[PDB]
Amino acid sequence: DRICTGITSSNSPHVVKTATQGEVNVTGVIPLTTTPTKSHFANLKGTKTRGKLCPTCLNCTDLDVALGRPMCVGVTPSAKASILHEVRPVTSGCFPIMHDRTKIRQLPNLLRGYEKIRLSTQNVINAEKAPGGPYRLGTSGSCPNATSRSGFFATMAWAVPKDNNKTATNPLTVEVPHICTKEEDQITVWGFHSDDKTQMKNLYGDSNPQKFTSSANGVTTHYVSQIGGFPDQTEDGGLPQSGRIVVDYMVQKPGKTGTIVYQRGILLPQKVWCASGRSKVIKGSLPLIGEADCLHEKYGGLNKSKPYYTGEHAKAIGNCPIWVKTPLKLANGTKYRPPAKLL
Amino acid sequence: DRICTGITSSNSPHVVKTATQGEVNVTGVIPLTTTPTKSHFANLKGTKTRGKLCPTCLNCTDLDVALGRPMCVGVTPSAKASILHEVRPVTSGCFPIMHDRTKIRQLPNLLRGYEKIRLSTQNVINAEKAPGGPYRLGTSGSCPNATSRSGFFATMAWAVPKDNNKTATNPLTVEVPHICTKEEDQITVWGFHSDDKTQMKNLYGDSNPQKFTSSANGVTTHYVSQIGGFPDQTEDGGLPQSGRIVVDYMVQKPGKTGTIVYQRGILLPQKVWCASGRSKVIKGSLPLIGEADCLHEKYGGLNKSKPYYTGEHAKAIGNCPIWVKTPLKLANGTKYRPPAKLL
Amino acid sequence: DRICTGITSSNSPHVVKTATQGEVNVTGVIPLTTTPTKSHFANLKGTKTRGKLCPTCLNCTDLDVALGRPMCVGVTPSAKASILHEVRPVTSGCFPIMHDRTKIRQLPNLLRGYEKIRLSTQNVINAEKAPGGPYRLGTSGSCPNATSRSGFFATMAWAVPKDNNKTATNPLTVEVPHICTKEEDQITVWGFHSDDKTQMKNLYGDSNPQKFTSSANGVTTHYVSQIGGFPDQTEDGGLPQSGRIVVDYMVQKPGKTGTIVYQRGILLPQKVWCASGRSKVIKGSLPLIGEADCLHEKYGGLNKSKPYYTGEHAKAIGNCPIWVKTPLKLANGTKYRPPAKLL
Amino acid sequence: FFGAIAGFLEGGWEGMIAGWHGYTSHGAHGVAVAADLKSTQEAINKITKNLNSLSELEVKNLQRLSGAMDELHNEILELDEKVDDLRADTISSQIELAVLLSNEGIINSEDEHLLALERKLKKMLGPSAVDIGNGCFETKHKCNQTCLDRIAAGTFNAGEFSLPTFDSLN
Amino acid sequence: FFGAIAGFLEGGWEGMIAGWHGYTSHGAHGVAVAADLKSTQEAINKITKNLNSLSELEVKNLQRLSGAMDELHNEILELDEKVDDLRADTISSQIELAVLLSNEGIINSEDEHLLALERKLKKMLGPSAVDIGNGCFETKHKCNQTCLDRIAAGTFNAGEFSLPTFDSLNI
Amino acid sequence: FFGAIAGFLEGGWEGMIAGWHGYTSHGAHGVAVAADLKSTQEAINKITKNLNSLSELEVKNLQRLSGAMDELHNEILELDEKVDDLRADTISSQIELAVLLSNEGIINSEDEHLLALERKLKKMLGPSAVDIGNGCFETKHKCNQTCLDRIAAGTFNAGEFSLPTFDSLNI
Ligand SMILES: *[C@@H]1O[C@H](CO)[C@@H](O[C@@H]2O[C@H](CO)[C@@H](O)[C@H](O)[C@H]2NC(C)=O)[C@H](O)[C@H]1NC(C)=O
Ligand SMILES: *[C@@H]1O[C@H](CO)[C@@H](O[C@@H]2O[C@H](CO)[C@@H](O)[C@H](O)[C@H]2NC(C)=O)[C@H](O)[C@H]1NC(C)=O
Ligand SMILES: *[C@@H]1O[C@H](CO)[C@@H](O[C@@H]2O[C@H](CO)[C@@H](O)[C@H](O)[C@H]2NC(C)=O)[C@H](O)[C@H]1NC(C)=O
Ligand SMILES: *[C@@H]1O[C@H](CO)[C@@H](O[C@@H]2O[C@H](CO)[C@@H](O)[C@H](O)[C@H]2NC(C)=O)[C@H](O)[C@H]1NC(C)=O
Ligand SMILES: *[C@@H]1O[C@H](CO)[C@@H](O[C@@H]2O[C@H](CO)[C@@H](O)[C@H](O)[C@H]2NC(C)=O)[C@H](O)[C@H]1NC(C)=O
Ligand SMILES: *[C@@H]1O[C@H](CO)[C@@H](O[C@@H]2O[C@H](CO)[C@@H](O)[C@H](O)[C@H]2NC(C)=O)[C@H](O)[C@H]1NC(C)=O
Ligand SMILES: *[C@@H]1O[C@H](CO)[C@@H](O[C@@H]2O[C@H](CO)[C@@H](O)[C@H](O)[C@H]2NC(C)=O)[C@H](O)[C@H]1NC(C)=O
Ligand SMILES: *[C@@H]1O[C@H](CO)[C@@H](O[C@@H]2O[C@H](CO)[C@@H](O)[C@H](O)[C@H]2NC(C)=O)[C@H](O)[C@H]1NC(C)=O
Ligand SMILES: *[C@@H]1O[C@H](CO)[C@@H](O[C@@H]2O[C@H](CO)[C@@H](O)[C@H](O)[C@H]2NC(C)=O)[C@H](O)[C@H]1NC(C)=O
Ligand SMILES: *[C@@H]1O[C@H](CO)[C@@H](O)[C@H](O)[C@H]1NC(C)=O
Ligand SMILES: *[C@@H]1O[C@H](CO)[C@@H](O)[C@H](O)[C@H]1NC(C)=O
Ligand SMILES: *[C@@H]1O[C@H](CO)[C@@H](O)[C@H](O)[C@H]1NC(C)=O
Ligand SMILES: *[C@@H]1O[C@H](CO)[C@@H](O)[C@H](O)[C@H]1NC(C)=O
Ligand SMILES: *[C@@H]1O[C@H](CO)[C@@H](O)[C@H](O)[C@H]1NC(C)=O
Ligand SMILES: *[C@@H]1O[C@H](CO)[C@@H](O)[C@H](O)[C@H]1NC(C)=O
Ligand SMILES: *[C@@H]1O[C@H](CO)[C@@H](O)[C@H](O)[C@H]1NC(C)=O
Ligand SMILES: *[C@@H]1O[C@H](CO)[C@@H](O)[C@H](O)[C@H]1NC(C)=O
Ligand SMILES: *[C@@H]1O[C@H](CO)[C@@H](O)[C@H](O)[C@H]1NC(C)=O
Ligand SMILES: *[C@@H]1O[C@H](CO)[C@@H](O)[C@H](O)[C@H]1NC(C)=O
Ligand SMILES: *[C@@H]1O[C@H](CO)[C@@H](O)[C@H](O)[C@H]1NC(C)=O
Ligand SMILES: *[C@@H]1O[C@H](CO)[C@@H](O)[C@H](O)[C@H]1NC(C)=O
Repeated sequence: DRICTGITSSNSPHVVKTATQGEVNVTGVIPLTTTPTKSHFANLKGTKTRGKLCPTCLNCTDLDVALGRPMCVGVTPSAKASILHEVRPVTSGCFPIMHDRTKIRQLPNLLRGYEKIRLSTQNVINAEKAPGGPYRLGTSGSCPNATSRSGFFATMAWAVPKDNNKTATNPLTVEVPHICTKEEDQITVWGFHSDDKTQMKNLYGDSNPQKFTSSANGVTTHYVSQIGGFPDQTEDGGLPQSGRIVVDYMVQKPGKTGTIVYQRGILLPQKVWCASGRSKVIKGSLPLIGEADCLHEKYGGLNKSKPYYTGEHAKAIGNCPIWVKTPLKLANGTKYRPPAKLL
Repeated sequence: DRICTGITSSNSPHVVKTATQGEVNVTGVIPLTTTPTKSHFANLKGTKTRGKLCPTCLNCTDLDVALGRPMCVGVTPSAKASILHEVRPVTSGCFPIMHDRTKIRQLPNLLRGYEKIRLSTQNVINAEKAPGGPYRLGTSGSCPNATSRSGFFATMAWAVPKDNNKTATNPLTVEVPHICTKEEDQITVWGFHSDDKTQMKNLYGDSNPQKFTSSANGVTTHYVSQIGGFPDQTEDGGLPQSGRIVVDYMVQKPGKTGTIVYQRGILLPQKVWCASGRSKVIKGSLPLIGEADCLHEKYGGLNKSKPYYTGEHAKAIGNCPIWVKTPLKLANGTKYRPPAKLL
Repeated sequence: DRICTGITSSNSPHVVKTATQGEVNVTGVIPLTTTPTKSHFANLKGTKTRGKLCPTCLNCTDLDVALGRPMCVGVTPSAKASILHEVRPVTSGCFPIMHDRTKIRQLPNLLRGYEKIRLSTQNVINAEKAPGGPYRLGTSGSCPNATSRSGFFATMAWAVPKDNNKTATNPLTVEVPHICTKEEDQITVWGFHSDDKTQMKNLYGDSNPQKFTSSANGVTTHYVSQIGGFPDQTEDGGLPQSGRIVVDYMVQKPGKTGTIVYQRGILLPQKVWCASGRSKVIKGSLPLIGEADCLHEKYGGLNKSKPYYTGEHAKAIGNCPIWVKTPLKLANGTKYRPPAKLL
Repeated sequence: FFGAIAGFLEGGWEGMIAGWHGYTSHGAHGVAVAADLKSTQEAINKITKNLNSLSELEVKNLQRLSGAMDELHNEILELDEKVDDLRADTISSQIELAVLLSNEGIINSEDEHLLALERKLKKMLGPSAVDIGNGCFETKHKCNQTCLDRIAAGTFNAGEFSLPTFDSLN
Repeated sequence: FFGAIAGFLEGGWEGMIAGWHGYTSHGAHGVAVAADLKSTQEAINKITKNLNSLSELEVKNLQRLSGAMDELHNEILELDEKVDDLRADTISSQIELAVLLSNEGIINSEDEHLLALERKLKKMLGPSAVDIGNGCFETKHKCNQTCLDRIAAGTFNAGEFSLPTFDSLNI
Repeated sequence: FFGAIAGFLEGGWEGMIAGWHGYTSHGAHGVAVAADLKSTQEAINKITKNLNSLSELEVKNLQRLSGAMDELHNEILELDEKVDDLRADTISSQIELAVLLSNEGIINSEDEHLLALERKLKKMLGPSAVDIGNGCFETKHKCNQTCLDRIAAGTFNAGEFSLPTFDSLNI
């Protein structure tokens, strides 16, 4: 008899690429990729995941918290991963702000990029004794408290001249010292109040536009105020007001003093943010539901099965599959062979 | 007799690299690379390719078009690929500009980076009714039309006080609304005119330097004007003038209002640019001659033969060969063998 | 007898990874990686290596040299590699500066990024004839010389009004021309002096805060001065002063004029920096001791033995080993085999 | 390509169900087929190890810049988007390459399994069988399905047909 | 390395013109040389497929940033230039690796073609020929150029020399 | 995998000291072991060339941006740090792949060295020895350590045992 070596023949619908034989049909494969499905976002397995800056602070927005709105002062937990859920963060109370006139909306998004964030317990500047005559610390019914009808942002002080016969002033300069640790960045919040002609005279003794300039870390910004004819109030406390505030922030690296040059209507910094480390940030939505190996901007939370994935590439954090252009497969069979017969 | 297997012997001047045998000589190879030659630029096969912003506008520069110079207002076609032919775009008419005092020269290069660009049909601001007394809309013989001796940039309005007994003014604020679609960026053009002491008094009722500030998307810019002693007129309409304008632009993302704080001599924005999408931009020269698979900054238009290329790497768009460090070759023969002989 | 092919058996403590057999034990390996040890920095073999900007200038800091301090004007050799040893460069003499109010500290670090740096031999502006009445060029005992008790920074001119009956002035404008070659960037140094009320009146005829604005390459900066109440003198010449200067710089690309708008106390630019090319910059420390193949931010100077290295990845210049995640090995032996025996 | 040049059978046997490669016998019984489980397991383990190796690759996460804010730093964010895209592109190509080499390896080794199975068959058949060179041996005895199955199991003894055998070293 | 250790002929035959590998015959005729076209075609096709595979690689274009303007954003543009440069560098290295492995594969397979050609020769010569082990067979008959040409063509029959032959299975 | 399937000896010989692969002889002398120096040198040279190839790779230095200053351009410097990190990561992976394939090659070629050594042995033993197929040959004569040493040296002559030999072609 004759005895020979041979290879099986079976249905071979699967195709893989080779270098020397081109595409070939094989009896079996191991898929290396899947296309994920869009799911809700979730907590990152093995990593505390930040959503709202202060989750215990109810009816508060991240921006409200960042500005130190009354009722919105609380604990801001540390996190090595964060979800950016507001590309344009809004306020939901206190005194009316002309937001788009500065970079202020992005303040809470800057904070979430740090691992640890805390609001200072002491004031960085003594507002009452600040340059430009003694000031009383202004308040407003627009900013209520559980135990008060009136108040103001914890991060700022509405410095208004105490003295009768208050009058116009030359631009004054304050230094803003760095009061955080050597390991922390300081984010200083400041701004200015403006109003209509009469109200300006009452409050400040000048009805002309006021000028403001900040300088920190090599960055200079310049602002000129507006007298009357303001755009409508929005994202505020609901009370009609004749004036508006403009709010800004400046970042000070450890050991770096910042300065503010101001006139009337100045909102001097008080409690400042102290921030250290880095948090992994990606875009997503709230709420966080469950655990996942990986957080993905286009698919939300997902668990890692296959090593690779196909679909839309985007930013993604955690234990994630690696994006590929095509659905790769590993050969797990033999190359196709026509069935052999005798006659 | 004896019968044996054997391998041919032939001239083997070609060399390829191996992992286990080092460089070896082979009888034949397939070259995988060429060195391209420098050619003129051309149209990108399969993609509309932009050169001038408004090709139908003759005797106009891209900057002239972007500023809305009289005679230079026309159709600006969409394109997914563009050629940057002016690193420092010049004007060629209208009122004399002190270009280098702002970022204005780069305006047309910014526009070309978008796929679709259009000039608004409506004015973004009513200049006559704008803050600071009623204004008449200024004009100049420097900016002629085929049907007029005088005019001005379509994008701006030379706001000069109507009223006799015109005088100095406090800094006024205008909001510049976003009037494009939700899918479009708005590029707002504005500026200011200045002159010598007497002409300033006549036009505005103030011979002192004027101050200007813009704020959009978190960016603030500050300008102070100059009274007399101007640098020579250039890139303008040829007519002698005693004054000069300074021109700037600010980019407004959809739904973002911009502000301008101004005094006398203000050139308020009128027609604005509305722009969406992205165009593939590389440096090149005009004119575009013919079709090519690939546009390459150092070689111009070229067609793809080999998969790779050697020479100078630079930015390149289209169906292009991939740059490599060395002229790679694929073995297409056998390793060199000394000719075998009997005795 | 029976004769067979065989493979040796020996101690096989070494492990390498394979694709088809997983991790395997082998009789011998060639290590491809080492972990470097931390050493002092050194000169880059084959490349002139910059440490101090002007090594011949003793008791001068790089910032002192860059500002053109008396005694600190000398030769600044060219170099294709540089060591950044001061993340926050300090001064060590001359008139007291409020450094953190601008980006000025980084000036010498900007210069070291160029290959060639030179101080202009001619003044870019005639300070005595500059706008705002004729000026005398001020000097100070804080800036002594080997042959003088008094002087000032070579890069600036303390412009103080000559005439009696000196007074306040409107914002004046100077153009700062580009006086370097077409191949060179120009770094222009300027600033302003301020003091207390009385001294201001004496020097300038105005005790009010003064305003300053620079414009170059599309960048605008705005400053307002301070009258009295200055922070303590530091990094200066040791002499008590009642005033302070603020110093800044602006970069001008070839053929680009810069602008400065100023009032009283202006320190007009004089000698400017002309800089071309690029130097390879990494963080390191002084002094440079010996030669090395490679300079590495975390390990200092090191010589290349193995092709790869393990440890902490960081910026590194020269003939360097390539960083890898694990200590890779190349098999130089046979896979492990159990000793074979007869009975 | 080896089998093609060497004249190995280019067809396959549907009867071979319990494995990927093995043996056929041709005689008066017609044609028997038996899969060799050792050779099949070897291939499967190689592929399994290969799968593990490809699954061990780790790359850095791509997340947002912590300092670059929307609107304020659009230019920076465009470059950041570019870096992400080029990363995804480059690693993708590298992975496709690794996979391709893997598959090239698996398909190529097929003829090597046959060559190995031929050595195993040669020893079991004993010195009375003749080697044709195309993976086939001519025998003095009949080998039906029962005989072929014992070959696949390595239990075949030529002594049962009164034929010479090779003894194994102790 | 295989042929070197196995004692395969390290030289080559200039007479082999119509192909890359084949057969030689050594006897009273002197020495005949015939190229095997099957083996040569196999090698050529592998290389061709290999060329296609290398040509299928696609990478993203590198173009300008749409938002970064000259002068205004020089710092950003420096980083952009750095990104372009590192990309060109990395992909270049990856391609060189791909080409290296291709060439390693092609050169290495030469001895495998010989090994395969040896199997083809063994069957055609029949069971009366003797296998030496160095890629050579000893025959009972003379094989001149005409005989070798039929071997290279696969038409050679040992029966014509009154020698035993292997029959092929009907499949 | 080849040896496993082909029934090659899965064990090794501690006696084989002067090299990596070679021969054993089994008879009344017990068991002799001789390393083949040609095969060992071939393997060593392949590895050496492989080492050179891996050491030829060059990548661009990663240094600081010349224009981006600390504090002033922190955002840019963060992205720059990201670029460096991703570069180090990607090239690392590519290098690990290069090294993996190298090692895969070296380990795999072991059975090929045996296959080659078997061809060399087959010719030297002459046509009176029988091929078992598991890398072993049965001989008519005794082969002690002295005999094996001449086999490993390629000097072995079957004529000394009054056995037929293959003659070598004059080339
Ligand atoms: C090899 O693979 C291809 C793809 O799976 C198979 O062809 C496909 O299957 C049927 C034909 O039987 C069609 O409905 C599909 O449209 C085919 N696709 C393509 C792209 O041709 C093929 O049958 C497989 N088997 C063999 C032996 O080639
Ligand atoms: C990813 O895997 C986790 C772990 O299995 C999934 O959540 C768990 O399974 C069920 C969810 O219904 C719960 O009883 C467990 O207690 C969960 N464990 C946790 C949350 O640690 C999770 O749903 C998966 N996510 C996917 C598939 O998107
Ligand atoms: C790879 O493919 C083979 C296909 O033969 C798989 O091995 C199979 O799984 C069973 C386990 O029950 C084994 O006993 C057999 O050898 C195979 N089955 C059949 C019906 O042939 C192996 O599981 C695959 N590996 C994967 C999918 O990871
Ligand atoms: C192997 O290839 C190299 C490169 O072509 C050959 O080296 C050249 O040989 C020619 C002719 O002798 C010289 O004139 C050149 O100067 C050589 N070096 C080059 C161009 O780099 C070498 O001759 C070839 N070896 C062969 C064919 O055996
Ligand atoms: C790239 O290829 C195109 C197409 O072949 C070349 O242009 C064509 O060929 C001739 C040359 O002018 C014309 O008659 C055709 O009408 C052209 N076709 C098109 C669609 O334009 C082109 O010149 C090539 N460019 C190179 C080689 O740089
Ligand atoms: C690789 O080399 C072979 C020759 O070694 C090329 O094949 C040639 O093309 C003809 C078609 O007329 C074939 O019949 C011959 O084999 C060869 N003859 C000549 C004159 O070249 C093959 O084309 C090459 N592959 C390439 C260049 O991609
Ligand atoms: C294969 O390699 C491993 C690792 O070198 C050898 O085992 C190591 O020896 C140390 C000695 O204390 C012990 O920790 C273990 O025996 C091994 N270490 C680890 C971390 O597992 C192993 O013996 C080798 N296998 C052999 C020689 O057959
Ligand atoms: C790198 O290599 C250089 C050159 O070998 C080492 O310095 C040399 O050796 C001694 C100092 O130890 C001197 O006598 C030589 O003159 C030096 N050569 C040169 C050119 O300076 C250097 O120390 C090594 N660096 C290391 C090991 O970190
Ligand atoms: C790889 O291993 C071999 C040993 O197996 C090393 O070579 C031996 O050691 C020295 C260095 O050449 C020589 O004196 C011996 O004769 C060598 N033994 C041999 C050739 O059998 C070789 O150096 C190693 N390669 C390295 C470390 O790169
Ligand atoms: C405040 O929160 C409570 C509880 O969620 C809710 O019922 C109430 O309507 C909220 N008031 C607001 C959002 O003004
Ligand atoms: C309410 O605001 C007052 C000041 O307006 C403050 O003293 C008090 O602590 C606040 N109550 C809180 C935060 O619960
Ligand atoms: C009171 O008001 C005016 C100036 O606004 C003037 O009579 C006098 O200087 C002021 N007195 C002060 C400020 O003490
Ligand atoms: C462009 O200007 C030149 C200037 O002399 C003129 O001849 C030409 O007619 C102009 N182009 C037109 C009218 O399209
Ligand atoms: C032609 O020029 C005039 C100039 O004032 C202007 O109206 C416009 O550009 C054209 N006139 C039209 C459209 O009526
Ligand atoms: C006339 O007087 C001054 C002089 O410029 C001017 O400012 C004022 O507006 C004029 N008076 C009226 C009533 O318009
Ligand atoms: C630097 O100062 C020291 C003393 O502090 C002195 O010995 C040395 O001469 C000085 N070098 C100079 C002025 O170049
Ligand atoms: C000392 O300073 C004076 C100007 O105050 C200058 O003219 C002189 O050249 C300087 N001398 C040296 C040695 O630097
Ligand atoms: C003299 O002093 C007066 C009062 O300050 C001033 O207005 C005038 O311009 C001065 N004369 C000059 C500077 O010639
Ligand atoms: C194979 O042949 C033997 C010998 O006669 C017999 O005993 C056995 O049953 C046969 N098996 C088959 C499947 O025919
Ligand atoms: C080879 O030998 C045969 C038999 O004699 C003869 O017919 C044929 O012509 C010979 N071939 C050559 C090329 O001489
Ligand atoms: C092997 O046998 C021969 C027989 O003559 C003898 O001369 C030789 O010395 C033997 N070698 C050993 C190592 O015993």
